[PDB]
Amino acid sequence: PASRYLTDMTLEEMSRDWSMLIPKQKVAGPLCIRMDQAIMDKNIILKANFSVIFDRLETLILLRAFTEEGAIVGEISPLPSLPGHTAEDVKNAVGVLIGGLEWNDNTVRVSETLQRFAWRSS
Amino acid sequence: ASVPASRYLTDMTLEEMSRDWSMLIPKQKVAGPLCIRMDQAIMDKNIILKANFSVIFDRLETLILLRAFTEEGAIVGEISPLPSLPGHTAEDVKNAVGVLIGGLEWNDNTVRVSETLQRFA
Repeated sequence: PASRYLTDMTLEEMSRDWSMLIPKQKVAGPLCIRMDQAIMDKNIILKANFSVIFDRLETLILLRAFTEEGAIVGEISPLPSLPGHTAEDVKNAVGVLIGGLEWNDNTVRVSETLQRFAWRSS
Repeated sequence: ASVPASRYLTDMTLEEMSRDWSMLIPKQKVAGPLCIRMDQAIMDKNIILKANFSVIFDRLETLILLRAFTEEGAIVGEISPLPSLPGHTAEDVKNAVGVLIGGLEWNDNTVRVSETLQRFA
């Protein structure tokens, strides 16, 4: 099947409202990165929702960052203009958020489903 | 013939080492034996990391002070051993520097490492 939607998150998790106590935000190419500076010493799970064409990444719809208690503390997503992006853009945006969260000695686990596609080649 | 097994590498001047600097908006971390700091206000600049450090044979042994400088000569960042001085490794420094670079890059600063730090890191 040549188009699949890979959904780390639930519906409720995709659309939930969240807020940063101490906002940090950055534009990496065609992607916006967000993280709450207030958060420290937490293990953090990256959950991604994205699409895939044949066996390669198509689009990242949304990635959110979760504490082990289910609280959202960060997010990556496409710029409101919704432009095209590469796996490399993504690899890069994920790296930059890992660095950001790691400042307050949080541990970050990437989405294994996304990384399986984003760290691919030809 | 050859150069000592111990050398002292000085990318900075005495005035450069002892100068105080202000972080407009502080961003500090401790990585074990190392303090990392930088000014969060700083944006879109070109920045060079410079270092005063010891070498044994061909590898950084002990860091004395690393600073981050704007093209104008303003210090915008710093990696310094904590003052009880409980020992760090060449590797502990490579790592700290990655953390300063990434933190600085957040605000679209462009960062270079000195050629010295490049040889002996």
